[PDB]
Amino acid sequence: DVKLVESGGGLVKPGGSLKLSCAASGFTFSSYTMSWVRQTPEKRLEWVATISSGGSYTYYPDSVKGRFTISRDKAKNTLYLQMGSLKSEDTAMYYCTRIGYDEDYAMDHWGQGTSVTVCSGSDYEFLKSWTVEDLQKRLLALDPMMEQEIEEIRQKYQSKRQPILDAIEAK
Amino acid sequence: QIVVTQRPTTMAASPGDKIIITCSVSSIISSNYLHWYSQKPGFSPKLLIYRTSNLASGVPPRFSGSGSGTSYSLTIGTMEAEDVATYYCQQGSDIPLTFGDGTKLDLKRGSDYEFLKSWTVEDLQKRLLALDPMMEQEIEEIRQKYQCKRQPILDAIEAK
Repeated sequence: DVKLVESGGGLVKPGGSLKLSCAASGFTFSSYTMSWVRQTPEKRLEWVATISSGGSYTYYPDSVKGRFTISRDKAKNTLYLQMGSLKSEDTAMYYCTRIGYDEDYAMDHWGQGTSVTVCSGSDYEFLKSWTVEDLQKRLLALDPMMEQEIEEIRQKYQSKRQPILDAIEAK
Repeated sequence: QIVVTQRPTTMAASPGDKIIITCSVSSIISSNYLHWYSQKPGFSPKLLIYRTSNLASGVPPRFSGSGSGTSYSLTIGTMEAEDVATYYCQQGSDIPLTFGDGTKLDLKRGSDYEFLKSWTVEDLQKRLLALDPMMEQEIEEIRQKYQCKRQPILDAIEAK
């Protein structure tokens, strides 16, 4: 029944802004308190905003106050997070969650997450002086680096699969 | 801020072993405000236990929870290979809402043919398929990393 689908994630510069959305279905949206919770690159879970069922109450942690805004559209069964004054600490997977009971604040359903990456532009300060020829050369050199990192991951997982496959074949 | 501390940070166990994960809270809370979540690698977190001891829907009976005051625990009576995951405790007593850092449960000698050959074919299959969402998560992280690396170079080309 319960479905939560986040969107609006992507790259954003430090100081920029982004708006995340969560389309909810399979339950009566306006009867439930909703939250956003993020997972950092180090895999820590960090609560970032909560909004009460009717929208009257909103709560935030100190590190996010004055920068993020949580809201909901009752007519469209949608939850939003307006993110501003972005910092590197905000790079994370962002999840939309439902709270079952306001008297315990357990989060009984989670979406699939949408990814936000705060991308530093500091290299521009030297790159802006280069010729187009040399910038394209640098850009070209990134593709085989990425392909090599991806192939190494595929090989690592092949190594993990093979003993399981051999165990199955011995049956 | 209520600080939430989990032990161990990481552990490796074998199917059949009892697992206990502890959660320590920096001030006393009611048992109604302590919850547990599991996260399979490559997937989002899912509610496991609420109000200290109540199993969420679909959670099998090998899981249990207890505690009071500042000391709480999660127990898996007999580990199954599908329980490989990270587990998190959370307090819902006051703002800011806070989670423990997580406890990662790994398989002891999980890639050893000698251990694996005694498993059921059903369990070997489940384990095989659990690897693909992990790989895909790692690959997507690399793609995002390189998207960020491209950006300032593209901006510089565009600025001419």
